[PDB]
Amino acid sequence: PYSLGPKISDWDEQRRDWLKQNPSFPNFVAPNKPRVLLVTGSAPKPCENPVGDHYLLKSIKNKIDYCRIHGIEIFYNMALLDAEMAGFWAKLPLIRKLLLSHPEIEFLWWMDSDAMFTDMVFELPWERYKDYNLVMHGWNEMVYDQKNWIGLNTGSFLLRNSQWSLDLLDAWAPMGPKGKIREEAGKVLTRELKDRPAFEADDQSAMVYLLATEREKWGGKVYLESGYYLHGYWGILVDRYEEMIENHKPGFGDHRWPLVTHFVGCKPCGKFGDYPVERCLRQMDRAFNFGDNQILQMYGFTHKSLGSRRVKPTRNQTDRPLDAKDEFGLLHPPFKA
Amino acid sequence: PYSLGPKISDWDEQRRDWLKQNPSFPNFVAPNKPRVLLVTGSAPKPCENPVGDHYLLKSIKNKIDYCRIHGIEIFYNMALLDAEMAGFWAKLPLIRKLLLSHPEIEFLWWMDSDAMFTDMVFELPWERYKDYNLVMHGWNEMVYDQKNWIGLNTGSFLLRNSQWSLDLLDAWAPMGPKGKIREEAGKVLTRELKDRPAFEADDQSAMVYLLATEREKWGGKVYLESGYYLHGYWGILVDRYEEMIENHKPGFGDHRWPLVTHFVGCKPCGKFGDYPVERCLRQMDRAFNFGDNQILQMYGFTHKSLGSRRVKPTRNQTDRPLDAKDEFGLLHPPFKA
Ligand SMILES: OC[C@H]1O[C@@H](O[C@H]2[C@H](O)[C@@H](O)[C@H](O[C@H]3[C@H](O)[C@@H](O)[C@H](O[C@H]4[C@H](O)[C@@H](O)[C@H](O[C@H]5[C@H](O)[C@@H](O)[C@H](O[C@H]6[C@H](O)[C@@H](O)[C@H](O)O[C@@H]6CO)O[C@@H]5CO)O[C@@H]4CO)O[C@@H]3CO)O[C@@H]2CO)[C@H](O)[C@@H](O)[C@@H]1O
Ligand SMILES: O=c1ccn([C@@H]2O[C@H](COP(=O)(O)OP(=O)(O)O)[C@@H](O)[C@H]2O)c(=O)[nH]1
Ligand SMILES: O=c1ccn([C@@H]2O[C@H](COP(=O)(O)OP(=O)(O)O)[C@@H](O)[C@H]2O)c(=O)[nH]1
Ligand SMILES: [Mn+2]
Ligand SMILES: [Mn+2]
Repeated sequence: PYSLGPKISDWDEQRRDWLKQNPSFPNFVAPNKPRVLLVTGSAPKPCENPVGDHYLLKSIKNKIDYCRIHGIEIFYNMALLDAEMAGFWAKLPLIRKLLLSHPEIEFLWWMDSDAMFTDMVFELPWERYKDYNLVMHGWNEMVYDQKNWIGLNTGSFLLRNSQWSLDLLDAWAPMGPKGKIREEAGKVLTRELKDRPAFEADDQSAMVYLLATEREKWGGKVYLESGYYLHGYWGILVDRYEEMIENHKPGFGDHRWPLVTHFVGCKPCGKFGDYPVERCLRQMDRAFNFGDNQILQMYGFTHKSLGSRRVKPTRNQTDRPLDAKDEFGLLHPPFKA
Repeated sequence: PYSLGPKISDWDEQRRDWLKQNPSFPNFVAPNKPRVLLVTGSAPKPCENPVGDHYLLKSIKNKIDYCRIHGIEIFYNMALLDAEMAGFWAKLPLIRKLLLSHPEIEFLWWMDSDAMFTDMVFELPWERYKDYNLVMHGWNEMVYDQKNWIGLNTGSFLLRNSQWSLDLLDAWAPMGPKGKIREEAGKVLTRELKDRPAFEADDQSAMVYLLATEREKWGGKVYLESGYYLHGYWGILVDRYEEMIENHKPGFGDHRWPLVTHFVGCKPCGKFGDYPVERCLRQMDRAFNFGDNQILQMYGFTHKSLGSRRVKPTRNQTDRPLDAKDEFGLLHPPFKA
């Protein structure tokens, strides 16, 4: 029987004592700002199609820029800690190890390599989650009522460092072990969940199943967020970037300017995906430039067009660089107190 | 005539006034710890060599880990800000823009994309440079007396945010503009420098030519460091990694455990390097694993060998993860207090 590790039951007590002992590493970097670690990664070998690595590179730069502006540290995993938890399941052993290794972390923010920040201004409403331990983009009706396999998304979520999360991780991993375990589990998920195709068990479907069947146990501390695009399905967003630039401005994080554009199904690192490769890559270029225009804007540049690698100035240079106006206050934001 | 921008003559005064008006953004994050922005970059298009992008990805993860440990922020540039300053000259306009845009930065630490951290413990001796504005790996005699084009290295250097640095950039760019200017200046460098082959002018050779021919004006504020490998020629390091693991420990930063392994001449991304690609890439894998071992060992893992992507546990899991601090205290080091 697979296990993520030796059972721990007093983790909240171990954290409490550790923080008391090490006040130089508080779990809240500011009155209402918890210490956050964004976690991502990818397989340690080159992508089967070579350009896949290039889009992982653009992806990590994108996360670097957002995290530098919002004062959150990054960890990029390139190792498989548990041979039985490969693929999308590999983030469960990783998350557990980082939680136990960094008790100063209050929230762990996992983000897929195919997800990209498209709103550089938007800051997460931390106080909205002060009484919850797991935050995912989704809808209650889709998860608990319809049991729809896309009622939530596990490519961008927050997990609080607590005993509740360690147990949640244990209740989530059983369908992960590669082979017959994961295959037979997929048959269950396709049968019990709505609209789910037939394939091996994935971490997202397992979360829906767990929450739909054990709501009394977990639902109280799970926050299904649908007010902003903590996760944003690319298939309905990338085409509207021009409309967003024309009518709106960064900071909304929702349908007016999504926080995250997640390219579910594109698989730029594998050989085939669920969508045309041409559309996937061209729209990944557009999403990257959509977010990168907000970075270059601080420095007086912008991409010639949303699909061009080339940039152009947005204003003449000056011998008085400190008088310029930072439109969205990202050069010296309050997130870097 | 080429110019990096409108002439600024009172930057030291502008910066001081700004710092006084913005105490929340000090230029020293702690006593003798200057605020540092590490800056790297690569061309916006996929690598001519397809797998080259996979090694840019590994290189930036390596910098993420080191900078996370030592509390240093990262900027990853993918834009050609000035069409004339293409190639390795692209860092001059980038460095100027970042210094003028971030007055809170005391030191800008440029680092090549083919340069990798192999000592995760070593912290630069900042106090040693309290009176200097430019820090490069090199030797006085080889630069000033011999005029050797490799007497110093511009792939890993510290540049202080100051009027002096702005003036240096003005005196450094003339040989940059692509075309007749760079090609002609290349002939000047091959004729005036020792052992330089024949090719277009490069930023490193130009720096040597400048400092050797104008030592009185610039030399006083330049520190040519050779006590540790701020720049480490891979050719004399990668073969010794296993010896270092046996005999020494991370923290020395020099011949016993180099801070930076820099794969000059390899061109993992471009083409037509000075060394075989196979030998280059396989040693870059070893260099990455040499550094990555120091990261993974915080969490109880290590690479099976410097040539294997697989990892193995260094110790059994435990229900008391907060009793054994890491061997070098990098989980909670003083750089993040
Ligand atoms: O761009 C288009 C054109 O490119 C041309 O190709 C160029 C290429 O552009 C360029 O990037 C490349 O530049 C690198 C060379 O490829 C590379 O071989 C060279 O390696 C240097 C290394 O940089 C340097 O650090 C190292 O220095 C030694 C030094 O030799 C030695 O004296 C010294 O010894 C010390 C002892 O170790 C120490 O114990 C004692 O205390 O002090 C001694 C010194 O006093 O140790 C240092 C190392 O620490 O030497 C190696 C070998 O030279 O670095 C170059 C810069 O990155 O060059 C290519 C051309 O060759 C194409 O040719 C053209 O077609 C294209 O159009
Ligand atoms: O070996 C692996 C496989 C995947 N991932 C990460 O887990 C996420 C989700 O895995 P998935 O199989 O769903 O790939 P996706 O289609 O989301 O790109 C990936 O984006 C990667 O960021 C990883 O770190 N190591
Ligand atoms: O279009 C480009 C080409 C290069 N570089 C950067 O300039 C550096 C030049 O260093 P390189 O390794 O190519 O020269 P070498 O060290 O081999 O002599 C690269 O590493 C990149 O970091 C860049 O920013 N844009
Ligand atoms: Mn994904
Ligand atoms: Mn280099």
